[PDB]
Amino acid sequence: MSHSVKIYDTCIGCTQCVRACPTDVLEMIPWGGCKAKQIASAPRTEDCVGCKRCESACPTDFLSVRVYLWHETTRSMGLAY
Amino acid sequence: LVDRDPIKTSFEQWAKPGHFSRTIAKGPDTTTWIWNLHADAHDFDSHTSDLEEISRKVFSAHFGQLSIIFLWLSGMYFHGARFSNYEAWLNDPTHIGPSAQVVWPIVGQEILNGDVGGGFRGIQITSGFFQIWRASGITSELQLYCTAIGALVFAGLMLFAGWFHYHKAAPKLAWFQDVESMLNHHLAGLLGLGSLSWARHQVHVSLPINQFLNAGVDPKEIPLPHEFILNRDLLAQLYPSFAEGATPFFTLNWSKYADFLTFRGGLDPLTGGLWLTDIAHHHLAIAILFLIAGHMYRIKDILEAHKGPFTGQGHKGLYEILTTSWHAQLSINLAMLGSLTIVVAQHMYSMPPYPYLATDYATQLSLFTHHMWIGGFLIVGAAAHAAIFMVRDYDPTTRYNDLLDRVLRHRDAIISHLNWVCIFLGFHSFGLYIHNDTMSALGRPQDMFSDTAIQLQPVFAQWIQNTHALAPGTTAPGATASTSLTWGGGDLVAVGNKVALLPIPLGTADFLVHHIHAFTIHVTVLILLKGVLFARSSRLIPDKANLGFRFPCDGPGRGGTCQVSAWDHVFLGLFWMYNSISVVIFHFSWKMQSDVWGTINDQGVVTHITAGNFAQSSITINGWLRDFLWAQASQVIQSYGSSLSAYGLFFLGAHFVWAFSLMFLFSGRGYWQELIESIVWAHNKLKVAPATQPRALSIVQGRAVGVTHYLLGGIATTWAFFLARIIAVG
Amino acid sequence: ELDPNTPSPIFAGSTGGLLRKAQVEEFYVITWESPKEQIFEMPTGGAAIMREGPNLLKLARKEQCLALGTRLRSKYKIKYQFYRVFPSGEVQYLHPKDGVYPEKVNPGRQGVGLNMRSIGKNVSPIEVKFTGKQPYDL
Amino acid sequence: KPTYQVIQPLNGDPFIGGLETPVTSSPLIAWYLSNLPAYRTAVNPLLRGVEVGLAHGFLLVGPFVKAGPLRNTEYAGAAGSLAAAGLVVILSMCLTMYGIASFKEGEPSIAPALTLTGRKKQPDQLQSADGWAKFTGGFFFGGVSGVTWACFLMYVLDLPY
Amino acid sequence: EAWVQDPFHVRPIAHAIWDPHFGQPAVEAFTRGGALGPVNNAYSGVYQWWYTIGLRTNEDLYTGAIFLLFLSF
Ligand code: CLA
Ligand code: CLA
Ligand SMILES: CC(=CC=C/C(C)=C/C=C/C=C(C)/C=C/C=C(C)/C=C/C1=C(C)CCCC1(C)C)/C=C/C1=C(C)CCCC1(C)C
Ligand SMILES: CC(=CC=C/C(C)=C/C=C/C=C(C)\C=C\C=C(C)\C=C\C1=C(C)CCCC1(C)C)/C=C/C1=C(C)CCCC1(C)C
Ligand SMILES: CCCCCCCCCCCCO[C@H]1O[C@H](CO)[C@@H](O[C@H]2O[C@H](CO)[C@@H](O)[C@H](O)[C@H]2O)[C@H](O)[C@H]1O
Ligand SMILES: CC1=C(C/C=C(\C)CCC[C@H](C)CCC[C@@H](C)CCCC(C)C)C(=O)c2ccccc2C1=O
Ligand code: SF4
Ligand code: SF4
Repeated sequence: MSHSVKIYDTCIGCTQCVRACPTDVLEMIPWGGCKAKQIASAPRTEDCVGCKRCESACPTDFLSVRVYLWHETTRSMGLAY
Repeated sequence: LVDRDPIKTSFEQWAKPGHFSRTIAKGPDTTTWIWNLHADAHDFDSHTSDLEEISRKVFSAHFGQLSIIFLWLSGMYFHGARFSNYEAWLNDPTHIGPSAQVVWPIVGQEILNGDVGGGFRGIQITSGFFQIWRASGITSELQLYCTAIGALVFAGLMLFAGWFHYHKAAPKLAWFQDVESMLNHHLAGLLGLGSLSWARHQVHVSLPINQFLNAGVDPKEIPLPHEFILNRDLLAQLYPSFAEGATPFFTLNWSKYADFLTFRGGLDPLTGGLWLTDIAHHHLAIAILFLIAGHMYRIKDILEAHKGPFTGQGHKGLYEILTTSWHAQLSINLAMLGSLTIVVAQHMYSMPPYPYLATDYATQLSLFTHHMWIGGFLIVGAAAHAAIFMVRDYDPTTRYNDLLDRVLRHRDAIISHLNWVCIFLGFHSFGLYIHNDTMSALGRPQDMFSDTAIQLQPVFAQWIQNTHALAPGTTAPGATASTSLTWGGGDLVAVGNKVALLPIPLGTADFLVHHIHAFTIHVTVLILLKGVLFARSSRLIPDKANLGFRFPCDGPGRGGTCQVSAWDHVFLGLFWMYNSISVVIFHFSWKMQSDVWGTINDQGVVTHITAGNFAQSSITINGWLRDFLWAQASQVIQSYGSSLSAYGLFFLGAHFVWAFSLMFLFSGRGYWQELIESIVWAHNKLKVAPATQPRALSIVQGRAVGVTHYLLGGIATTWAFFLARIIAVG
Repeated sequence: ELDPNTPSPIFAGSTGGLLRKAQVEEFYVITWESPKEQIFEMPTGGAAIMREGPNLLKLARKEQCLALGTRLRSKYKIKYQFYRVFPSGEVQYLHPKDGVYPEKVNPGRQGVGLNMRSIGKNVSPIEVKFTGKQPYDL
Repeated sequence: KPTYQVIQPLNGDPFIGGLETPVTSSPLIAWYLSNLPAYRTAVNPLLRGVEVGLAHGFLLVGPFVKAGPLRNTEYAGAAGSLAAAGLVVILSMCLTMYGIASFKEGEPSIAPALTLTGRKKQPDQLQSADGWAKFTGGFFFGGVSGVTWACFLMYVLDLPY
Repeated sequence: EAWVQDPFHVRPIAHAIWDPHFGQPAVEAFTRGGALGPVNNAYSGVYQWWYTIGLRTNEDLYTGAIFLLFLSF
């Protein structure tokens, strides 16, 4: 919000867990203690489109994201062209 | 998998949860995998990453079709035998109105069983045995009862060849992965040696045993079970024992003959099923070719050859992987097999090949729409399976820079055109009709599009029809009539019960249906074409060959990102074709009865099932339920308490089942979840649910239970609508 | 173009990539290394070869030009590299910045993950009525 | 000389589409189209206006005088103008309020020539509102007018056959 | 000042249908008895309640908008 879908979980470990999703998610930002110690929910999200490939894999244990962003550029949908 | 490879048990795998990708069906319980298992049961991305077997399965689990087609046919020959009406009907055609099936009078049943001919209670037929069966250079009920077990023979045996494969330790690669000869064989001697062999048992025996049937008798007052050997003495009436000729060639004299054949064209006055004196010659004249033809050839060579400038460099090399595909060499086939079935559906109705058809109206249109839905249900397929290629089949990318890599090169292109094609059509191809309404309901005919208001004038004629029925005066030899009696020029006299075929006139109300077909055939194909083409990669998703050719929809983003894929292009392309065929049917009978079917009496004042109501009145697309749907169908909704009744009595269900599809077609998915729990809750209180985690439908399963229903609904609806307006007047 | 012909990533034709909206707005382009002459797969449907230069193909939009990876790392190589071209220069230094390979640690940059309160009982709906004085612009 | 130009996808780089085949860029066609607003902007849009207005003008006659609503007219105000001196008018401001998707507000006058143009970045826009006026103004006097030497021309007609 | 002479089940009236697309069968019912140019008759009730609370005479009647509108502003 403008890209606000929560995939968070609690492990935020990313080995045999989740990577998939065009650019958007440059994480591994180890918070001072959470097991395989890499955490949060995103990096700078003003770049790419609206997947839920975002979970599909590696837990969000609650929801999982999808489209919810509304304010929606174009670069933010393939088609501005 | 696992227990217990490999050398160490016979002991078969009955017991231990799962199999089919690898954090498989998991210990942990669920339901989805029970539609999994049946769906995709046949598939190949699992079983093994290695060709080999698969062709070793498909050449077996193939087999069990033939065997089946073979258990089938038997119960039809048996059926078309001792549940008789065939004996009765043949001494007595023009008269009967055939049966093979009959109930047993349990519960309500019996109403379904209603006097059909040679004196008995039963349910009719629109499946023209009793008419291949004319054939029987012999006749006899118990006889078909041999042809019948002759059937179950081929089966058990042509079904133990399927034990005698996969399960037996199998052939391998070379065997098919040398293709070198295959069609060499197939077309030469079977394609040939059948049509050939069929010749020998198509004048030997059949011709004579209806040469002197087309008159009277009661069978066995004709055609013994052996009689037709060496005895080349009854073959005396139907030409010479060659008299002084020896193995054709020329040093032959005709001061008065020219062997059987003596080519016909037209229609027996007394049995207008087209002449048989021909039917040998044409099958003979086939086989030869095949006989000569199946003698290529060994492979590339011929395709590794003709290229050009813009043409197909990759033409040359058009697939090593056409010995290494299937999914490819199936999809090609379906387009042909399929597209080569509904070409039947014409040459049939405008050229009957069996004794007593046309007169028999309902027993060859059933046909022309059954054959019609395969020459379509097999074509969307013939696309699906190419999509299945286009996505996956080969190992890597070894196939390169060719005819395809070409076509794709353009792709936002071949489908860029085709599109506008359709909106050009549609506007010229349907709103065309809507004019009429809006202006005939406005009402000013001066200006409609009538076969008479917009300028066309009491003639259609001068085109090519009129240079077909009239061509027996070219290089043409001849033989009274044409080729297909439905052509412009000459002749009338066809049949002495009811009618058969005659000219079939055109202009507009023939002009524009013929065009709606265009636009209907075209936008069908758009969606399959662009569908299979954009199979694997795109500028809505490029990371888009990453699972399979199904996948639900990539995800809420990009705007939509739902339908995409190509399971689904082969989901909304069925959706059309159901129309493609469903309106082509709607076409034929409204013609074929508005004109043609109808009837002679004195001065042969013709009296169609309908005095051509078509005229000025299909052009209005209401006329299509004024004159069609509300007109005919009055036989469906009158049909209660009768004999056929099973149609009206279907026509409510299946005219229900369709109106149940929309629920499967039109709805969400975590919906019936959100619901399936409220349920799952009430379940747990009594202690009655959890085990086998009950789950809603697999996004695309959901679409699977659309579509399939929408068709078996929306279709048998007319299968009923029909048989109910040809049985009984017409 | 030609009088300056500086190419690298072989192709020939195609009605696929780049068209009007990559001048009038933004541009997007990927670059890479490689061993010896090898035939690839392609975004936009087509398919060609490699060898070198910069190995610098230009691409329509950036979801398009990382899929060289979603297969173009099932074909060897550490190094593949896409930036952002404008019609004039910079800000948005796309695969530039710091480190690379989304799954390491130098810094933390953005992200956060929480909103105000965390995933916990937001049976609590939407609170205040949106009013210019209480920290809900984040 | 070659196999077909020095063999090329586009002007040059093959990562733009266009797939320059024939029907695209054969000197056979690309010259049948550049006294007009194909490659280069001749004089201003001013004049091209009426060869465009007019040519497209005397069209739309037998379309709505031989396919007219109750057709083949015996009214001396048809076989020509009648109404359709409506289309050009319903669309001679179907245009003007598209040249409101052009503003860019100037007055240079460079329809006279200087140094062998280019108009350079001539692609994209680089035709302001005070241009798109003098064209869709050429349009009205090209539309209405181009409708009358249609009409005015008696009609000596070739027929069916 | 008809239908209040006695409202026998024959085709009241809403308003005058006027479309240039109409054929000359402007003359055919569609064009309905009493009135001249074609019309389409009250299937709304209004016609039995502008009447059913009295409100009658065709010189006595032609208010309607006049009030309601010197209201609806
Ligand atoms: C030569 C042809 C033929 C062959 C051998 C195959 C073979 C195959 N097809 Mg295929 N296909 C064909 C023609 C053929 N197809 C045609 C004509 C079409 C167009 C409709 C398709 C559309 C198609 C699709 C979309 C898919 C396949 C897939 C497949 C693969 C999956 C097989 C499977 O699990 O059975 C599937 C059958 C069932 C699970 C049985 C359910 C049948 C239901 C719908 C009943 C039909 C209605 C009927 C009236 C009900 C019986 C009566 C009832 C009222 C009592 C397999 C390799 C699938 C794949 O993923 O590739 C690997 C993919 O799903 N096919
Ligand atoms: C969505 C649509 C809608 C539409 C288009 C209509 C249309 C219609 N309804 Mg209706 N209706 C609707 C929703 C709608 N209704 C709903 C939701 C209800 C349930 C509440 C009703 C209940 C209803 C009833 C009971 C009746 C109608 C009737 C009618 C018809 C009469 C014409 C009319 O309404 O003038 C409307 C007239 C006015 C708005 C002005 C009168 C209002 C008076 C009461 C104002 C009093 C204020 C006054 C000045 C205060 C005085 C103070 C001081 C002087 C002391 C008309 C067909 C009538 C009918 O049967 O026709 C045959 C009648 O039977 N409707
Ligand atoms: C073995 C044989 C044979 C044969 C023959 C044959 C081998 C024949 C066959 C034929 C085939 C056919 C004739 C086919 C048929 C088909 C069908 C009939 C089908 C139909 C259909 C269709 C149309 C489609 C689908 C469906 C159905 C199936 C219905 C023989 C051999 C031999 C030898 C060596 C020795 C000497 C003698 C001889 C003789 C020389
Ligand atoms: C209600 C019901 C039913 C209904 C039903 C309906 C209401 C409908 C149905 C339908 C079905 C169907 C329909 C199926 C089928 C079929 C068929 C056999 C087909 C065939 C065909 C073909 C071949 C192809 C196409 C065409 C046709 C379709 C013809 C039932 C109910 C019930 C109950 C109470 C409870 C218990 C159970 C029961 C007893 C069950
Ligand atoms: C249905 C709309 C009419 C438009 C098409 C009419 C043009 C041709 C005239 C009638 C066409 C039907 O053709 C029909 O003509 C005659 C009816 O008059 C019949 O005439 C038949 O009956 C008599 C018995 O010997 C004799 O006059 C003829 O020898 C014989 O051919 C024929 O059974 C048929 O050939
Ligand atoms: C209605 C509907 C459902 C709900 C449909 C369901 C749950 C159908 C499945 C019901 C099963 C088939 C009942 C099976 C139970 C019996 C087999 C068990 C008893 C055994 C017999 C003896 C009765 C979806 O799940 C769905 C999913 C995606 C898109 C659209 C829809 C949709 O429209
Ligand atoms: S839950 Fe997802 S991405 Fe979140 S922390 Fe784990 S894998 Fe990382
Ligand atoms: S889930 Fe969202 S952020 Fe993540 S990749 Fe998909 S679109 Fe990007």
